Amino acid sequence: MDWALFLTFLAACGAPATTGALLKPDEWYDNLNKPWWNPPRWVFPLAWTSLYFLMSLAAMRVAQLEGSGQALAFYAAQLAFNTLWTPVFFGMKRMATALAVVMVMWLFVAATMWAFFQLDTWAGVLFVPYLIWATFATGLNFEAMRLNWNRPEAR
Amino acid sequence: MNMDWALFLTFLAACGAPATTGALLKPDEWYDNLNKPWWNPPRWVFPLAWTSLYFLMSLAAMRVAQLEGSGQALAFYAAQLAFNTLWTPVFFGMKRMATALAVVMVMWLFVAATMWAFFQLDTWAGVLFVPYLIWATFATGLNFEAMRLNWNRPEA
Amino acid sequence: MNMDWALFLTFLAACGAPATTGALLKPDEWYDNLNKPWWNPPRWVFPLAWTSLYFLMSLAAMRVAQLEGSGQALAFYAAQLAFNTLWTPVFFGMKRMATALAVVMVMWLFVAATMWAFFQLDTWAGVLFVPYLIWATFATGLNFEAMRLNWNRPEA
Amino acid sequence: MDWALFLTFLAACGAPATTGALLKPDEWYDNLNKPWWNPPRWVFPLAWTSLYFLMSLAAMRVAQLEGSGQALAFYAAQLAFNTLWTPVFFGMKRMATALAVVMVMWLFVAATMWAFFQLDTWAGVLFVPYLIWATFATGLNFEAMRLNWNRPEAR
Ligand SMILES: CCCCCCCC/C=C/CCCCCCCC(=O)OC[C@H](O)CO
Ligand SMILES: CCCCCCCC/C=C/CCCCCCCC(=O)OC[C@H](O)CO
Ligand SMILES: CCCCCCCC/C=C/CCCCCCCC(=O)OC[C@H](O)CO
Ligand SMILES: CCCCCCCC/C=C/CCCCCCCC(=O)OC[C@H](O)CO
Ligand SMILES: CCCCCCCC/C=C/CCCCCCCC(=O)OC[C@H](O)CO
Ligand SMILES: CCCCCCCC/C=C/CCCCCCCC(=O)OC[C@H](O)CO
Ligand SMILES: CCCCCCCC/C=C\CCCCCCCC(=O)OC[C@H](O)CO
Ligand SMILES: CCCCCCCC/C=C\CCCCCCCC(=O)OC[C@H](O)CO
Ligand SMILES: CCCCCCCC/C=C\CCCCCCCC(=O)OC[C@H](O)CO
Ligand SMILES: CCCCCCCC/C=C\CCCCCCCC(=O)OC[C@H](O)CO
Repeated sequence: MDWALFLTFLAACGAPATTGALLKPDEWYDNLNKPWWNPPRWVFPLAWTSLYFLMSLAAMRVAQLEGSGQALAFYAAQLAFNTLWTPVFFGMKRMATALAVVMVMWLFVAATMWAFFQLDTWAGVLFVPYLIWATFATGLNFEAMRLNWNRPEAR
Repeated sequence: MNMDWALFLTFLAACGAPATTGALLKPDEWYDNLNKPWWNPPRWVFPLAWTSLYFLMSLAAMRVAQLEGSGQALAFYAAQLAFNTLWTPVFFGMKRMATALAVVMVMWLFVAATMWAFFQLDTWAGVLFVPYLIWATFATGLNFEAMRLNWNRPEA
Repeated sequence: MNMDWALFLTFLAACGAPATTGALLKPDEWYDNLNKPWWNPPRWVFPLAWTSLYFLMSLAAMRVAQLEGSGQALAFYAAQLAFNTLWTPVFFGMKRMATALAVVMVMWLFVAATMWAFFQLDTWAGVLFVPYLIWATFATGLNFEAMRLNWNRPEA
Repeated sequence: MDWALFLTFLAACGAPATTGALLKPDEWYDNLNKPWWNPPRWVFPLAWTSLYFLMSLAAMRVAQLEGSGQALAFYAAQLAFNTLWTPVFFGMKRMATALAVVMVMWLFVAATMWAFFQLDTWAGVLFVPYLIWATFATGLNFEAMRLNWNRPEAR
């Protein structure tokens, strides 16, 4: 357990965490037609805070191993597109563009998890709930568009 | 040390996230009414600079990712790119100039940290980041001047 | 290592310059209309904190000034005290919040530099500066919140 | 010549240099009754910039010698009161208070110069024009008060 590595990766998640703190959910979001499986509002901040620590802990393990350059490249890509999604969806209200963002993020989270598994099982296991949540996030962006197609922001 | 296209294209794909933040910007009536300093470049200069910096920053990361002990450097690199993606929505989207100044300063320190850690592992990877740190210092100054030369309403 | 009163009284006399900046302040209608954060202390707390910090900072400098190789540390110390004297006229006098934030950040880095250089020469001199760095971090945050929670007119 | 030392001391003079840049001379200042020996406006920014480099160069020499703690203490005191004067005189228009500030500064500049002479002649020589300028500055504050006593700001 490298504390210098871990605190850097967790500080890196201060950028996506900042997007949530400055763009909390708004009536626009609560006026949208949600699917039947939409969870209560408290689920989302708890999930992201859990993932920030898990992904940071996983990256710290990988960053100590030889040949981890590709994995950390995948890790930098997923986190960037992670930071990108919330301002595109909540801030700009561009749902169709946000769907492309979250889908690219999903591919990079899946890539990071696979690359983590090739070097360390536990780092891969820690990313498994991240890929599950990303599938959830992709589904919500798709449903937000498909059940609200009558708005210009959805297309 | 090879030109690694799998590494290079991943870091370059990573720079698609901040590039989209710029691409989704409309010519703003609020931005062009702001009192800018005399050394503020025209708006078209910024996308040209960022595309060059994306490649320099991508090539530098590609070199470092092939060397042993690069974990800390790439950690600084992931943080630098994350806060880079954060600035443009905070400044242009939310119009929070004071918050955007704090973001760009966090970005600057992580750019400086990445460059220092890169120099410890590879001189050329460090050299490639020098124009990134120069532009980041320049970018911080513009956020500072934009705030003090204009009216600022209380942030949300 | 002695209690050196010639050294101690000089550093304490030096802290008379920032202390006068506080002493020459009138209860301001502009300052008390500003939207402050919930953790902003009442106005009377600040002169009490500064007087304690002046003595801690003076005693720490007095210890360092007796040791060999302290030139760099005392250089950081002179810079820290100079920018400390600068902040209060920039914030309260000129009402330049954005400029005052840059000043207090320069002060913070020189406080952090002095504490690091003090630790390299004397542990207790470094320990005495820890509450100074904590207060400086706190002071930076208030300047940041004062700016983003209020209206800011363009600076002169 | 220690470049790390010299650049720190010169950066320290960025605080008093900032007071001048943010509080340039104003019509209030040009309406005051000045003595006959008042120099043109260009003399003052040139003098202070010259003194900033000279005092920084002098302090760097002293900071390399053993037993310089007292001198650098005097140096920190003069620079603090140097930073204090311009906001009290120009900013607050408190001429009487500013006279006490500049007089305390004068005593600390004289003390720094004497302490510099005890350790290194050249550091003392570099401070000699600083003490001359401080005497000039004290005289201007006194004359500003004595030839403008009919204003509340002068008393
Ligand atoms: C929104 C779209 C939804 C699409 C539907 C979901 C698709 C899930 C596929 C995941 C890729 C699985 C990759 C994980 C394979 C890595 C395992 C591996 O080969 O590594 C060796 C072993 O782990 C050494 O420990
Ligand atoms: C290599 C990159 C891989 C990732 C790139 C992925 C790009 C996907 C873009 C989708 C834009 C929106 C198109 C899909 C819109 C479906 C929602 C919808 O239109 O709702 C259906 C209907 O309108 C309601 O009845
Ligand atoms: C409007 C302002 C526009 C201009 C903005 C001002 C630019 C200031 C930034 C300079 C960064 C240069 C950093 C150079 C330091 C790196 C050198 C180095 O440390 O090399 C290490 C060595 O090679 C192996 O350890
Ligand atoms: C509203 C906010 C109020 C609170 C503000 C947040 C406080 C953060 C500052 C911490 C400074 C502590 C610095 C401690 C580091 C010094 C320890 C050290 O380096 O010791 C060296 C060693 O003893 C010999 O080399
Ligand atoms: C506004 C008030 C105006 C008042 C009128 C002006 C008074 C000038 C007195 C200066 C003190 C002189 C102190 C300098 C003496 C230091 C010399 C010394 O003893 O050091 C030994 C020698 O220099 C080893 O090199
Ligand atoms: C240890 C500390 C040593 C330094 C402490 C020094 C304190 C000096 C204070 C002076 C305040 C003003 C008093 C002098 C005012 C003279 C100007 C004046 O009054 O003008 C004369 C007359 O009014 C016009 O005709
Ligand atoms: C603000 C904008 C300022 C920046 C504008 C820059 C424009 C591009 C200029 C020169 C290209 C230099 C590219 C350098 C390529 C280095 C990559 C490389 O050489 O790859 C190493 C590989 O291992 C082989 O051995
Ligand atoms: C915004 C538009 C740009 C973003 C759109 C998404 C772009 C992502 C596509 C490709 C990334 C690079 C893919 C190359 C990774 C393959 C490497 C790999 O999987 O194996 C590693 C090993 O080192 C091999 O030799
Ligand atoms: C924000 C406010 C927080 C700070 C509030 C502090 C209040 C004072 C508390 C304790 C006094 C500690 C004084 C420590 C004295 C150390 C000086 C000393 O011991 O001198 C060394 C000499 O060499 C002998 O050997
Ligand atoms: C704002 C109110 C406060 C400011 C008002 C001005 C205060 C300056 C007075 C005394 C400083 C300390 C004087 C003690 C210096 C004597 C030491 C000395 O000259 O000799 C050095 C040697 O180390 C000895 O043993």
